[PDB]
Amino acid sequence: ALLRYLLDK
Amino acid sequence: IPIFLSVLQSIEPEVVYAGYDNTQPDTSASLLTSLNELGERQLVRVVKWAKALPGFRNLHVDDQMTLIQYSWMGVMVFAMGWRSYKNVNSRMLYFAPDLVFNEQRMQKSTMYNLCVRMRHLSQEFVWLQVTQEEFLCMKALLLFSIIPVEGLKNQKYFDELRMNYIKELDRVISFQGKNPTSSSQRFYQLTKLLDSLQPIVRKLHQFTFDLFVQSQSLSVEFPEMMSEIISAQVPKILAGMVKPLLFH
Ligand SMILES: CC(=O)[C@H]1CC[C@H]2[C@@H]3CCC4=CC(=O)CC[C@]4(C)[C@H]3CC[C@]12C
Repeated sequence: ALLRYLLDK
Repeated sequence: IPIFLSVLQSIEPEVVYAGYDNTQPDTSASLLTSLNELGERQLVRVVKWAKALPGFRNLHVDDQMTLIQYSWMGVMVFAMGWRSYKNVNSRMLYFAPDLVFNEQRMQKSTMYNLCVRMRHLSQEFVWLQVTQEEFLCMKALLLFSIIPVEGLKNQKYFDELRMNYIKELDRVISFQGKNPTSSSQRFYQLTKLLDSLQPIVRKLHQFTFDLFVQSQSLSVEFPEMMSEIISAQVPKILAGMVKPLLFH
């Protein structure tokens, strides 16, 4: 979810 | 004729510090923990870099995640080798300005043989006299060096984007080289150097898994995002569910 969060920024 | 050189020069991330206390006596746990911390913050910058690499954000978001999960280790080892080259002429491993591994630290780290292999890799930069432009092109290419054995969501597009960045590496060489024959040989050498990363990164993934499993007995903390990436895809890598994409 953290990687997905950084990608969606 | 090279169309990405100035983009890659402008999106290159700044250098990350470890924050290691270089007055404490070195232990296995302190060194590997510090490396994990540095790894976390480098991974944040690698994600911002990958997002800025032309075409990357056009892959399906699930493919972007797959690619970063698979190639962060390769990208970071390659960048670290370059730093070791530019700063200590590949005599020591320059993880961060405040975490340089000399021989002693390589021993205390518990991963001595892997450190030696990675220092040999940096020596390849010394022998080839890799330029900054070649370095940037090859590092961009490392985000296209591993895929699931069953492929990505949009394979077709990944293939074309990868071919585009391979072509860019060639364009950079021929923009800088002397003859068509010399530039062909240079392309051959540098794609072989890229290919040689794969066995190293495999061994590093094995070690990473060994440490992750033993993190409680060894007192080696993994930060959050590293933990999620490792436990997400390192077992699949070790189980043979991925396929290296060779350049040569
Ligand atoms: C398992 C472990 O603690 C070690 C084994 C290999 C190590 C990595 C080796 C490559 C490396 C280079 C860097 O410059 C950032 C930290 C990283 C990414 C290291 C983080 C910690 C690792 C993952």
